[PDB]
Amino acid sequence: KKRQWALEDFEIGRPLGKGKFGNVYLAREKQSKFILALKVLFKAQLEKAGVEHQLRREVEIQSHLRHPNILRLYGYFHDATRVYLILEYAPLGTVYRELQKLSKFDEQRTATYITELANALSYCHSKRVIHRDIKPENLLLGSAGELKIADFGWSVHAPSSRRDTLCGTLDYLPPEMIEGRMHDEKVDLWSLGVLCYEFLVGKPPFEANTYQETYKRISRVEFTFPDFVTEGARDLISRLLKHNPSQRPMLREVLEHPWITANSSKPSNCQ
Ligand SMILES: Nc1ncnc2c1ncn2[C@@H]1O[C@H](COP(=O)(O)OP(=O)(O)O)[C@@H](O)[C@H]1O
Ligand SMILES: [Mg+2]
Ligand SMILES: [Mg+2]
Repeated sequence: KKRQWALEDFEIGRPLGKGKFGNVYLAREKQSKFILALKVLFKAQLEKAGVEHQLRREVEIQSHLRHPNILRLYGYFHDATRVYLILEYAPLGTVYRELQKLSKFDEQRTATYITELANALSYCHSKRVIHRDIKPENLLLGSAGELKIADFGWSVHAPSSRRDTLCGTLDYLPPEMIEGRMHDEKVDLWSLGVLCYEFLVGKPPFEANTYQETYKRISRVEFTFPDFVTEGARDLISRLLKHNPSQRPMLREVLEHPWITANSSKPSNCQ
């Protein structure tokens, strides 16, 4: 802290993206000319939805984490109607957007994102911090195209129970999570498998037309591989998507998986 910011301190720019209770804008600090992102939240909306506490966890957890593959939060401020989170600006956008553009990624790009992701999560887990909402819309890209995990509104310390109502898609969530059961860091490992599959295939493994059917797919762990997915990718993905949390690999096992080391351009680091 030691810098109480206010809106007049920034020149607001173009909309970077859309959030649940406000948008994110590009912005520049008037004095230093530092470019960053401003996440805007409408108080009325936060309170009405009763998620004021997730915003609080997001600020406290993210402002304290320091890792190259984790989006920094510099601070916050608010006015009559709004809260503003000052974030590290991510120039290359979201992985969600990169996936819509390319339809699907090659093994090198996929393996490299998985490595950056695993590294980031390795650092979170060493503090028993579970992200629990790892989705491509929350995976951002730095100036070098490196992956950055953002949106810690669902993060919590492990072990944990689920007190909050789910809202969006169930696609990236493991069984223990969609069932409200107790859970831990292994939740993020399941999500990693879902991402690996979607990066390579172009759509998540349990995708279905309805919430009710997606829920069935996830519970029964019902997924199949298109012919083009290689043996190595199938192996890693099948290891990650295990119904029993304890059967899922440790991040180190993921980082040293032969298929990952063979295709990843960047080095692992859970060291
Ligand atoms: N630091 C950032 N740099 C660039 N774009 C961002 C940044 N933060 C968020 N966005 C964009 O805003 C969208 C929503 O932001 P997010 O922080 O996930 O809000 P919410 O908690 O409502 O989901 C993202 O999916 C992305 O498109
Ligand atoms: Mg988000
Ligand atoms: Mg959020």
